[PDB]
Amino acid sequence: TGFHPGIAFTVVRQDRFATEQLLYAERASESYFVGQIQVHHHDAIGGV
Amino acid sequence: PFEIEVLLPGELSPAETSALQKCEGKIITFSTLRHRASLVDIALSSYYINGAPPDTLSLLEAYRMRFAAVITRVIPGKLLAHAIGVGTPTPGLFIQNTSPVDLCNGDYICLLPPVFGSADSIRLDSVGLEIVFPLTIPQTLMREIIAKVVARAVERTAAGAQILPHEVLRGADVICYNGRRYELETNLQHRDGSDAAIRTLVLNLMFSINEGCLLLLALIPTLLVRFPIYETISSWISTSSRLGDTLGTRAILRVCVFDGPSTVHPGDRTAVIQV
Amino acid sequence: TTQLIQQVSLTDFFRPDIEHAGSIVLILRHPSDMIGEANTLTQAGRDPDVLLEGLRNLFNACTAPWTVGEGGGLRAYVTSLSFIAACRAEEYTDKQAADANRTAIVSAYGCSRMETRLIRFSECLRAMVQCHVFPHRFISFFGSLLEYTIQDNLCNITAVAKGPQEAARTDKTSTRRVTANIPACVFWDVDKDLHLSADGLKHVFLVFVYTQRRQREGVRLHLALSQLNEQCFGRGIGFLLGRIRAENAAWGTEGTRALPLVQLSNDPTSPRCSIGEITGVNWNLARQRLYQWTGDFRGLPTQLSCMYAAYTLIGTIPSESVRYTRRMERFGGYNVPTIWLEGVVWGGTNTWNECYY
Repeated sequence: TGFHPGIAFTVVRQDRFATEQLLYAERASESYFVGQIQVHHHDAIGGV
Repeated sequence: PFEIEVLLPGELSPAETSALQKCEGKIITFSTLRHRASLVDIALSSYYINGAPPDTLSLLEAYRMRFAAVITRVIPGKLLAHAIGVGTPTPGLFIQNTSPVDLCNGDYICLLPPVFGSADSIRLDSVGLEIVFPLTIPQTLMREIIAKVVARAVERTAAGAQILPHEVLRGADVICYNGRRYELETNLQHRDGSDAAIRTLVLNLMFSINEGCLLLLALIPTLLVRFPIYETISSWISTSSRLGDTLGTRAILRVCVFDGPSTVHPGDRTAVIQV
Repeated sequence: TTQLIQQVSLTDFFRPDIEHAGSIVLILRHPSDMIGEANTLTQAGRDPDVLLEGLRNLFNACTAPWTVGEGGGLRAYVTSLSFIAACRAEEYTDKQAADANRTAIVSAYGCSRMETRLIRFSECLRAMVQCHVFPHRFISFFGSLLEYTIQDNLCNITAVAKGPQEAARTDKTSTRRVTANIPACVFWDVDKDLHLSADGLKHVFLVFVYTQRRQREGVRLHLALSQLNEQCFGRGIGFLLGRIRAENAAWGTEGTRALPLVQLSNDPTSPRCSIGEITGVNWNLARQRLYQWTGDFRGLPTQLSCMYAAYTLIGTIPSESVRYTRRMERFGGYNVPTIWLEGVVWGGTNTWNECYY
């Protein structure tokens, strides 16, 4: 009927805005090692 | 060391070719063992003898005793077919999903063509031959389904014979599984298979049960608080053995999808394999 | 000839890091039809309120209510059998080793907030067994799990139908050949009748005990290893569990004479009433002089409440002179009982039969 506030109250609001990102790395950041690659034969759902 | 390839109708109607292309992904029943199976369907319902020809049992026996086959694309001039029944195994086969019921991998599945309501089929006016696609379901669920169908048919017959109503609302009768709803006996009309072909079987089962329970109740219980009278018992035993033998256990199908989707719907990518 | 099945798993209910390779797992199923059929399964003998409360508290204890409850789409498929095997091993007259094995298991894998969940699961299964809901129709069999990987709440669980123990040769560790070790401390001793020379294609029977005692009803895992068919094994389980079968029958009878109609039906000149029944003029006036027999159905409303056999023909082995070997190892400070079962194949279909002879 009237909604008389006899006590204080608070609300919670959450926001999620997308943001961009910038990437920059120096020479001594990370290294890469090449492994061993081999040819294997498997079975598919309609063939090889 | 050769194989058997189906015939390819060259220079056919565009509508017929479109229908064949549309139904190419659907499962196609295998032909006969020796040469060909073309007039078997026509001759199956030839002995009508002035009445409804009993064909449910014959078609069930034919489907149980016959294997299946997988068709390939149609190329004008040359046709290719694959068979893994008695020929050579193939590295994987692609068959579109047909049964709307949900299926789970890693479990043994059976095959049983439904006879209640309606089933998917393909029929051509210029051909005159129809193919019924059996529904594949697990044996554990199939037993419950057939038991529920038998109970519903028995209760419907009792209600129709007693004249006065006898159906008691025991609660909800909706089966839910993985978000799929399945309602049975939602109507009491156009029942073309409820008491047409299985009526004789259910009547035989009922009278056998009645005679057996009467025979046991005659003298068996003791702790409760010129006619040899043996031909009927022998006939009951013979009929029970016959129905047990004809019940069958067709557990040869299996489902195994490599990294397949969780939910299954008609029109997906499944696999066909045996054990 | 190689088939693989991929399944998803969670981290709050299963930790693949503790489990090693070569383990055996069983795929479960969501009780979507069971929660609806429990009303008929409980029947008028018991009440469904206890089952409703049990499932309610099981759902409350289970995490992610928005996914589980009506479908096993986003739930953990693979479940560790070690916990249930240890829980059901209490009624085996052998607990000295079980307690020592479980003291470290509870301390490491458990702790935190798990005792309440364990008690809830135990009481839920006790209520399910007591109400005779038959929850054994969702147990299957799979091959060894020699590969496992997980990056973030997603385990790529893979398995095979057969067992390539003699041909895998992954060579991913210091070992040269793969192996599959699974504890079998719940193996029932059935050699009292086959202690003589018996060799050949032995069959493994997965028998589930279904007791009908007073507040001590439960299902315990059991194993067997003997070359037998479905008839001899059934007869053995029939006339070998006679005492417990009789006890269950006596407990389940929670509550009528002969009749001379057979003689008068057998002798000639029997009273036949067919034309009167067809006409219908004496539909009810002719049956009033018949034999009522004062029959009552309160003596035994149901008879399938004494089931105690749930054996399944799963698992085969063609090796001769089978003899399990148990050794000792360490996984960082806690020994684990492992049995060397390698270079064997398995297969077959499941046969769930409920025998109450």
